[PDB]
Amino acid sequence: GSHMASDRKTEFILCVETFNEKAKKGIQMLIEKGFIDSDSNRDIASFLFLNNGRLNKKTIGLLLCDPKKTSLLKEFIDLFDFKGLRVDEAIRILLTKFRLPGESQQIERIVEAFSSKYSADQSVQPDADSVFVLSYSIIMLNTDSHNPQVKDHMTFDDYSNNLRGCYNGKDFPRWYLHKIYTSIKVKEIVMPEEH
Amino acid sequence: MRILMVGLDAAGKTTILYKLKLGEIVTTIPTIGFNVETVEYKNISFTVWDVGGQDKIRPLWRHYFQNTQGLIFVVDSNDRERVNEAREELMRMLAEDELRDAVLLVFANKQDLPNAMNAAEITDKLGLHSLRHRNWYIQATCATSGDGLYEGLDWLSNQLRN
Ligand SMILES: Nc1nc2c(ncn2[C@@H]2O[C@H](COP(=O)(O)OP(=O)(O)O)[C@@H](O)[C@H]2O)c(=O)[nH]1
Ligand SMILES: C[C@H]1CCC/C=C/[C@@H]2C[C@H](O)C[C@H]2[C@H](O)/C=C/C(=O)O1
Ligand SMILES: [Mg+2]
Repeated sequence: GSHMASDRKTEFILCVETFNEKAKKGIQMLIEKGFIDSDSNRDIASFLFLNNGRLNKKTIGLLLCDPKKTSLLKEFIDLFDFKGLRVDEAIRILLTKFRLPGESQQIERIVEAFSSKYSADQSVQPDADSVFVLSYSIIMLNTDSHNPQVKDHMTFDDYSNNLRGCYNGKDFPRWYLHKIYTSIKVKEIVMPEEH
Repeated sequence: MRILMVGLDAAGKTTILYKLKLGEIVTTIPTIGFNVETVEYKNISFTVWDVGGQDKIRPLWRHYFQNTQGLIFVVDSNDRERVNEAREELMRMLAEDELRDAVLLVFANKQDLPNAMNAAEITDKLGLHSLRHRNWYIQATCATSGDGLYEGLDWLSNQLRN
């Protein structure tokens, strides 16, 4: 009894290490050891959202962008509240809870789920599609701007021209796009714990 | 000078850039965002470009398609079931107004495999002979060993230079 607590924590830690290496196995272990009520998307999303700071963030991202994990991703992103935040501010919050994957297809799913959620959270007024393009363009800019492998960085005008016609058929106001651009340009999106 | 390298998934784009790399293995923290696979060879910059992805995002490709002198199309010579899919992707890339004068290099990759279609057959399956205004070359290769990679890049270089 005087060891129950300490033993319980160790049980938890071993589950996490198992999750970090193999998401599915770790989750099964966590549900079996009673750390997660069930295997529903809702219970798993809540666990990931709340214990984010104890799990391997890259593993979380690879779990969430798994094409068969559509609902888990939707449930997870539903735990955020983006009301009244601008697109780049909301994306930074989203990306503090997991490590964004690197393949375009994986990034697309994340941005898709994020966009529809961000849009619904608002009910410059971009429709669902415009928020998607804009958000996708932000991930692009972060890579273009800080990935050492990139040779020639977009200038604001490049970023701006590239988005022509993406605002409900027309253009986003220049001051708006400049704010977003400068935001990413001067403050790279990174995982704080990593530095 | 810029060159984009496209191809269906698993054609061997990553493998090819691995061999061409040789450079100091990434010992830095990965930048949040898209994977960037690029390399320099004879002052020419080659970059892998994923053509996958819903049409909604294509407008964001415009900036990167500007100033493109050449396209390298990588195709898995052993994947007979998806060869026609590959032809469609190539034809969609060549139709890009921004690549109208681009020089084309096709790497018929995975020639090391037993039942890999040869360069001649690939040339036929991809309809290369139907292209009425296009400078192109097809090179048999094996990305894992490096065979043909340089022979093809050297042909491409010589074509953009003069
Ligand atoms: N036999 C053989 N396998 C290859 C060759 N090039 C690539 N592969 C393999 O094909 C798979 C996909 O290659 P990859 O470069 O990742 O494809 P990408 O999706 O176009 O980046 C990997 O398992 C490679 O090792 C080749 O020339 N011969
Ligand atoms: C030059 C750098 C810029 C980074 C931003 C580009 C993102 C592209 C968007 C595309 O749909 C996937 C990417 C496409 O794969 C781009 C690869 C690449 O290395 O791009
Ligand atoms: Mg690859």
